[PDB]
This record gives sequence, structure tokens and C-alpha cells, in this order.
Amino acid sequence: VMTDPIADMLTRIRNANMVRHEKLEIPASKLKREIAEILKREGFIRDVEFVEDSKQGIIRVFLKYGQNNERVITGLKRISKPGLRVYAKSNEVPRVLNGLGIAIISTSQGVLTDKEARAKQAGGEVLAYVW
Amino acid sequence: RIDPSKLELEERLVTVNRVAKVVKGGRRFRFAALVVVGDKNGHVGFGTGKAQEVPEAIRKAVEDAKKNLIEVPMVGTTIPHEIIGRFGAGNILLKPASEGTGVIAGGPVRAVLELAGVADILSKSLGSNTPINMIRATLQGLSELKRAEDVAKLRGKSVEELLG
Amino acid sequence: AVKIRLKRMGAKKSPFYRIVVADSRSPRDGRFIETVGTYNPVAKPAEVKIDEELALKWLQTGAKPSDTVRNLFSSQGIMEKFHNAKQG
Amino acid sequence: GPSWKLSRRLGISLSGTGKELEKRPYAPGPHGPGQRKKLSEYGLQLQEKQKLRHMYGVNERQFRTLFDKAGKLAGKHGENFMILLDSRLDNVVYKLGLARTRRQARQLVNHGHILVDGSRVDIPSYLVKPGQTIGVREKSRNLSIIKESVEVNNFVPEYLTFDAEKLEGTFTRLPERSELAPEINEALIVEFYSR
Amino acid sequence: SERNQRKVYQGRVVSDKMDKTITVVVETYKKHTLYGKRVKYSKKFKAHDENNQAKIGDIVKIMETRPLSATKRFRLVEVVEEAV
Amino acid sequence: PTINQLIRKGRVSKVENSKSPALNKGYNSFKKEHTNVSSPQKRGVCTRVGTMTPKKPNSALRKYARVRLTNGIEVTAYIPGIGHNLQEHSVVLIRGGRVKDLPGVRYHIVRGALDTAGVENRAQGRSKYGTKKPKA
RNA sequence: GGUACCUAACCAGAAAGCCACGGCUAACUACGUGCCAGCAGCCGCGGUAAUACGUAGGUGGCAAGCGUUGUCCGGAAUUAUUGGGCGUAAAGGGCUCGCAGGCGGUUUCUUAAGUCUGAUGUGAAAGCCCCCGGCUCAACCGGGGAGGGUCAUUGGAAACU
RNA sequence: AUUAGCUAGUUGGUGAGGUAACGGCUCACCAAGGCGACGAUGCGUAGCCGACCUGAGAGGGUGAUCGGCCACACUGGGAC
Repeated sequence: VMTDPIADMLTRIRNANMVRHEKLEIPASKLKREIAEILKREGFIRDVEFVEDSKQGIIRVFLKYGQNNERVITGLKRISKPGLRVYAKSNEVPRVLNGLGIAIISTSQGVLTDKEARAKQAGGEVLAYVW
Repeated sequence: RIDPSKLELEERLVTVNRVAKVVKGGRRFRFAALVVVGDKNGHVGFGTGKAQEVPEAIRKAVEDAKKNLIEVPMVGTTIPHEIIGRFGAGNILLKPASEGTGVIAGGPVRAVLELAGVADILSKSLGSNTPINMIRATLQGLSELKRAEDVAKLRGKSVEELLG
Repeated sequence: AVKIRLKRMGAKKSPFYRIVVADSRSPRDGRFIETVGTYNPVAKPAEVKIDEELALKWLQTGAKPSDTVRNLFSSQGIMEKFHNAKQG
Repeated sequence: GPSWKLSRRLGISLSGTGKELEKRPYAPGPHGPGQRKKLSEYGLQLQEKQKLRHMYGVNERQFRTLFDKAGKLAGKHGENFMILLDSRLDNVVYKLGLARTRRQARQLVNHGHILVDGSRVDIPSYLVKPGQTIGVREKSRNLSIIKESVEVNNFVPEYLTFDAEKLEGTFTRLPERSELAPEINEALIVEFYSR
Repeated sequence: SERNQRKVYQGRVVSDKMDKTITVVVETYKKHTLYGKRVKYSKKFKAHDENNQAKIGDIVKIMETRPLSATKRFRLVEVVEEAV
Repeated sequence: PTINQLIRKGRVSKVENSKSPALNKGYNSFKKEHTNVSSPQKRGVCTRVGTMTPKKPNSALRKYARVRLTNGIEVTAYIPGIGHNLQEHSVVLIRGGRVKDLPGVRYHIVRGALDTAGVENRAQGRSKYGTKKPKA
């Protein structure tokens, strides 16, 4: 069943971070690979690689702790749930914790972060907040 | 991280409360005084104390608040971002404001924030009206915050590409 | 039918007028088509503003200006170059 | 109004004086030797509101109107509010030193003539536009109040220029931060008017 | 020049029992102003068929016109698909 | 609740009731209806005046003037001032106010009405209770 | 309409009241009355020492006004998408089978209905707001912009539904 | 919804009559055609809109003076 897999990706990341685990394994769609490499580029995670298998393919993600005890990725949130979709124009595109936290928004070309989506002046599916 | 006592603090009391206890000969009566203590440079603590005399409860509460202090982020005399202090069925939503609005807050929360020395914060109390629960909620909220440069060094980036 | 006439607004003692194009059936302050210029009889400086191309277009398609708009159009020469356009 | 009861209630004189602070630190009734209780937060906010509006002598509706005008204006609210109420013309006459008190400055503006770009001015928020030479004409020269005002010497403000022999004053670009808040603790007025 | 075109829709036949007309439901649909969810409301029209060349359940293109009857405004353009 | 439950069921707002029911209904002669006017004050002819005690263990004898309004709703109102000069067959104006101590009384009698003479020896709170200034 | 204004000749003289003062809520003292007379928006006050009732003085708020009533919006995150909950506080249908309805695992091409973004025409004028001018700023009166659009035609993008 | 059936020119066509016109707006043939749970029918209430009041905002109430559209002139009907 499991409706959307984006919620399971975000809450698997949140559960492993809140128990302070070291890595995770996710069923690895292309949107999972895209969100994971956005997180790798933004530094919220330490590493990501995907192993191929006939099952679905499995992507494993390695969390980040610079100092010995902290949580770098301080929270995750799904906004564009099924059953209530949400969209943004190019001028009300959101900055949550202004300058400090990122949003994952799939516009008409690529799936992009908030600051570069503003630099491109395009909007789309506002799907994730990383706090 | 414990803070030393080599600071000047203003120890403005917020609330005392008449507190009872029942025994065989009737009622014994004490006063529970809670105060908020902190300098204007960004350190805040609260204190509670029970005594049979009101200034005795005051000195006990200020000694407890000197024992327990915590430091808040004060970059640009206004908090870096929006936050919700959540503890104990009081929900204080804290939101930064532009530099001329002044502090907009309910009573105990305005006492804590004015004693911190913030200039412009809009806050709303979305929970209960119990003063100790508001104090613990707003101190958990002020503890939750973090530096922009702290976010920069934990993400491995610099402040200019955090801001843009 | 269509006329270029005045429309009154402003305070009680001090009026102000808009030179406007509307049919004669419409009331004084009521339904109009478009506005061409203002008029201020109170102020001692003369030569209140008229846009003077759309009024020219309205005179081209035909309209009946009132006396005061007629002689101010004569005063700064709108209907004179209208007459030159008619005669050539 | 008796005009000393306000000073001995609020603890600050109208301009600061050697009078109305000695032997009377309290206004009300038989309640002098009793201990002055500390006020609530609403008490401090209302006392600051009354302090600024009784320093400048203006009604509550005009206080609210210029508060909304100042906050609607760009800049910052509380100090922009004190900028506009500094630029109010009764205070302009008092800073120019044509009067002893703000009440007598109000009287002189109301019935006496001040020729600044027009014969009579009664309405308060008018400003002298710099760059033109307009002065109070010869009808009010040999008057006791103006003679007393020119023979007394006070601290001339740096944001007003003023001449002695032709007795006229003119503005500067803006009133300044150093003289903006000399004894007043601001950001309690905006906190009072938020509620 | 070229005259202005009229509105053209496409939909499903739901009844051809009555003569020289077909009824076309249209599944274009609207959203709440206050919650913002994409909810389907089905509105049906009346059309005018000349040779009865339509069956119940066929995707049909229709174009609005002057009133041909009481509650009859539209016209057949084409029968783009046919049912089983 | 889920968004689809909100879509097909809505959110029914809470319904509030006014604390002065008889002041919100008018009446006319030849149409025989109780249509609403939301009147702030109403006049009426007093048909019974007489006193009894409140329901709380505190006790005092209060005036309890019963009156029929123009729209025909007989209600009991309260006489505030120190003493009164009201009597049966007197036209008297009424405002709405809650008397907590008495039960079943929801209106006050305004003083300075068409017949209500104001109380004497009042120099504080004098715009209420219908008393003019004694000396200029 | 000899109306505002301008010149003038003499008098501080003809021109201030309303409400509150236990807590919320800024501002208190004496005298009468003693579950009586009365107050009250809630807590409640008064059965001989009443800051809660009426006076007298004083203070406090506002000002040609000031209070009460009536109606509506807030504070009410107290019908909660923004912004609530359901073990014991009000709140899980006694449980199942299922129509319509509401949601949908991964990959690859395809259309652009939803989605996002240009162009044009429109959403009249007065209104709110932004910037200037006039009646002794003023209330107001004007001059130029911003929109209150799931609006109609058309071009572009294909990540998501 | 503590209003589940409504429609007895209403249903569409053929023609024939038709206010400036399109049209059951009227006469001859077939259908219970058409409309309904996405609320038809019925009961109650109401002129509507630019706007106004409140609210930080989403949103909640009001339709006065100014402006646009509509309806009525004691209550009905009628035509010149």
C-alpha cells in the first residue's frame, strides 16, 4: 500500500536521525536519487550511493555528524501530500528558517532547491522542507 | 554549560502564589515564588522557591535562577528565525520582527524576553495560561535556536551561500 | 446623442470638473464612456489640462460639445486644427 | 491646568527645573508619606504615554493620529514618532526660544502672528521649508514676551539655525538622534499602543 | 477577417433514447476556494444530431450555437471514438 | 478530520444567542407579525409592581417591576435607583441588563424616561439613575 | 452675499463637563447604613471599624463631550486547510462483504487536462495603499501608479499529478 | 434532508403560427422523455455588485449617503 514513498523516505531519514543511526536503505526511485543528491549537495547528509538489484534498486545514505553529538538534519516535513496538493508561484516561493533551512520543489525543469528555484524564477510542486 | 556568577542581573520577579497543605490541625500555608533572572546581554534563567516568608522565597528563587542559566542567540537584537516553544501544554510561537516594532508578547513571556534584551519579537500563546508552563515553554524555545554561523559550520558552507 | 460635457466633483464650496464624453440620456455624475481632461475654475492660473487627442477622435466620430468645452477647445486651438482637418 | 501636579506626579518636570521637584515628590492628596507602590506593566506603559503627551501638551486623538501617521511613514516607529512631535510647531517655537513655556508658545502661535510662508498659522504640523527668507514682521517687535525671550539666553539647538538681530529661525535637514531622546525611554509607547 | 470562434467541448454520450438529440456529460471540473482540492463535478449538455449518428457511450465533440430548442444549445462536430 | 470529510461535510459554525430576546423583535398593527428590528430600548406600560427576595443566600428586597412592551412580550425589569415613583398604567422605557441576584429578570428600567422621575440625593454617578445637576 | 477672509478700536472678562478609583483596570481616605437601604461585566461587597452601597474631599481616564444599552468583528487555536482532537476529560461506528466515491509500487516513450511561465484584451469611475499640489499640514479636494482574476485567446517548459 | 421524488407544453422531432429576432411562447405523432444524492422539488430568507466594518493573515459580518445593473409606482390585468 504505503501511498507515497516520499513520506517513507523523509520519515526513514527522520527516524534514523532521531535514533542517531549511521546509514539507511531506501527503495530508490529516481525521485529518491534526486532528493538524496540535493541533500548531498546541501550537506545535510554525508554520503549517498545506490546499489542496483532486480528488486527495485536500493539506495543507501550515510548520515552526517561533524562534532561527536549533534543532529545536523534537524527535521523533515512533507507538504505536498496526496489528497491535498500544494503549489507555489515564482514570488511566494517559501523560505523556511530564512537563509537556514531548505525546501525541495520540483519545478517544470528538474527538481530544485528553493534558492536556485528563486534564481530561476520558476515554481512547481513544493514537496519537502528540511528544517 | 554552567555560567559563572560574575554578571549583573536584574532579578525582576514575575509571580508569587499562595500554596496550601492540609494536616490534622487545619491548613499550613506557604508561598511559592517564581522569578526570572537574567542580564540584557543574552543570558536568561528562571527560578522557583517555596517558603513560609515571601522575601525568603524571593532569595531562594533568585539563588535557583543563578544556579540555572542559559544563553540565547542575540544576533542583530532579534532572533534568527521562527520557532515554537512547545513544553507542557503552552505553545509560544516566536517570530522575528523588523527593528522598530518593539516586543509583542504576553506577560510572563514579555518578562523573559525583555529581560533577555530582545528588541523585536512577535509571539503568540497558543497553549495554557499557567505562568510556570509558559516560562518553561519559552525557555525551551529560546534554547532550541541556533546561530547562522553554527548552521554554516555544521553544513560545511559559508554564511554568504547560506543567505544566498 | 453623444456629448462632451462637464462632470462635477469636489467639495461643497469649491468645485472641480471633468470634461467627459457621454450620451445625453445619462445623468450628470452617472454613466460615461471615457475621460478627456480636467477643469479647475477656482484656481487663478488658467490652462487646465485636457488630453486633446481622444477628444479629437470623439469629434472625428462626431459629438456635440457644450459651450464651455467648445470655447476652451477654441482657447487652446483643438477645434481649430479639427477645422483644418475637415477642410483639408 | 495647575501645571505642577503633572510634574510632581510623573517625577519629571516639563523642561527640568529647580522648582516643582523639591518638597513635593508626590501629587495625590493625603497619600504623600505613604509608600509609592510599583506599577504594573500597563502602569509603566500608561505613565510613559502620559509623559510624552504631557511633555508636548497634545490631546489623545491627535496622539493616536500622529502615532498612526508616524508608523505608516517609513523608517522606525518610536523615534519617527518623536521626530514628528519634535517637528510640531509649538515645540518649534519653544526650541527657537521665543517663549518660556510650551503653554505660552501655544498661546503665541494661536493668537499672535508668525509670518512663515503666510500670515497666520494655528495648525501644528507645519514646517519651515529651508531655502527662502520669510520672517515674523514688525508688528510684534515691542512686546514684553518677545523682549524677555531675546534677553534670556538658553542652549540653542543645533538642528535650528537662528539669528539674534532679525530674530528669525530656520530648520535643518532633520532633527537628530542626540537630541531625539534626551530624557525619554521609548519603545514603551509602541508597546502601549499595540494593545 | 475571420470571425470569432465559439466554445467547443468534448464528452460522453449518456442518452440517445430521444430523437435527433444526444446528451453529452462533460467531465471538466473545479476546485474548492477554501481547501483547494481537485474535485470532479459532472455537468451535462444537450446537442443536436441530424442523422442520429451516435451511440450511448461514445466520445463526442460538440460546439455551442444559437438556441435550437428549449434547453438545446450545442451541435455535433465529430464522433472521435466509439464504444463496444 | 480528513480533507474529504471537510469537503463533503463542512465545518458547522457555533450558534450564539442574544442575551436580550424581547428587544430584537418588533410588531405592527395590520400585518400581525413579529418581524425583527433589533431595538436598543423599548417603551412599555407597567402592569404590576412588587418586590421579592433573590435566590442567593445574600438577601435584599428588590423592586421587580413587571411590564408589557409595545410588541406584547410581558417581562419583568429592575428598578435601579434609591426609591421610585412608578405606578401601574405608566409608560416607561427599558434597556437590557442582567440582574445576577434575581432570577428571571433580564432588563433594566432606564431613568429619565417618559414617566420615570429620577432619584434625589445623587451627586456621584449621576448621568445614570436619571438625576440632573442640583446647582450650576 | 456684504458670507469667509484683510485692516482695525476696547474687556481675562460672557465660554467644562461625564465616568471611574477591591482584582481584571491607571487612580484612596473619612462620615452615614449595618443581610436593611443598595452595587454588580465576572469574581462577589454590606448581619457596627464597608478602599466594592450613598455622601464629602482628593486622585485617575477622556474632553465639547462622557457613559449605558442594542448590533457586528476580534481576543475565541472556542467548527482549527492557515490553526484542535478521540485510552481515562466531550469524542472509534458491535463487527464484516462491498456499489459509487477518495488515494496508488518501480522503469521507459508519448500528450499537455491539472501544474508553472511570457504576450494581448479586459477586472468602469470614485474607494484602500504609494508619490506630489491647494483651502491658515488638517477633515477633504484633486494629478499619476499598485489590483481586488481558479478571467478569455495565444506562445513556451515536461519534473510531478 | 426532522424537504426523495418532480414535471400533467414538460420531453424532442416533423411541420404549421410567432412581439426586431432564436426558441413549445401555440395546434397533429411517438416517449414517461427530461430533471434528480455532484441535492431536483418544496419551505424559509434576501435586491445584487464596485465597496464598507473587523482581523496580522486566511477569513467572518453589512449592502446607508457615492456609482453600475434590475424591479415597482394603491393592489391586479390589459393594450394604444
